[PDB]
Amino acid sequence: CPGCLSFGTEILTVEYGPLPIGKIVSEEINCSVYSVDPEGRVYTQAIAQWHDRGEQEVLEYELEDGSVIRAASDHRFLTTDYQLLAIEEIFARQLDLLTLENIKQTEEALDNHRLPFPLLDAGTIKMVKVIGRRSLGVQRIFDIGLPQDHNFLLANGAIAAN
Repeated sequence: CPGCLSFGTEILTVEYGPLPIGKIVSEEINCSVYSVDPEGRVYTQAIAQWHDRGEQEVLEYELEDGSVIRAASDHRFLTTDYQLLAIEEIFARQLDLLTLENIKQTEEALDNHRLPFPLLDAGTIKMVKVIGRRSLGVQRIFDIGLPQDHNFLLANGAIAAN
C-alpha cells in the first residue's frame, strides 16, 4: 500500500483533534478530517472507508521543523507548488513541504469562516524540507478513504495524500 501511513501518524480530526490513524481505523471512528481542494481551499469531510493494510516497509522521515512522518517512501505529500509527490522524492529533490505553522490558530480561524476557505488565509504557512530518513523495517500500515479530495491535514501541519 503506497498511500498508507504508520499507526502513530496523527491526523487532525474536526471533532476530536489529533488522533493516530491506527486508532481511527481500529475503532472505525466516524469523524471528519480537513482537506484541500484543487483551488487550494480547505474544507472538512467525513471518513468513508477505514483500511487496515497489514504491514510493509516504513521509513521515518525527519522534517526541518522537527516533526516526523513515518510512511512508505512513496507516500505523497503536498509541496509548496501544490504538487502531491512521494516524500522520498521530496527528500531527494529537497523540495519544500507546504505546511500550517499553527494548527490551533488555523482551526480557530476556520471555525469563523465559510468553507471552503483559502488555506493561506487560514493561517501562517511554513515551507519545511525533509532533511533525512532511516528504515524502520516492515510495520503496521493504515489508510482512510475519503469521499472527495484524497488528502488530509496531519497534526504537524503537513498535508498527506490518501
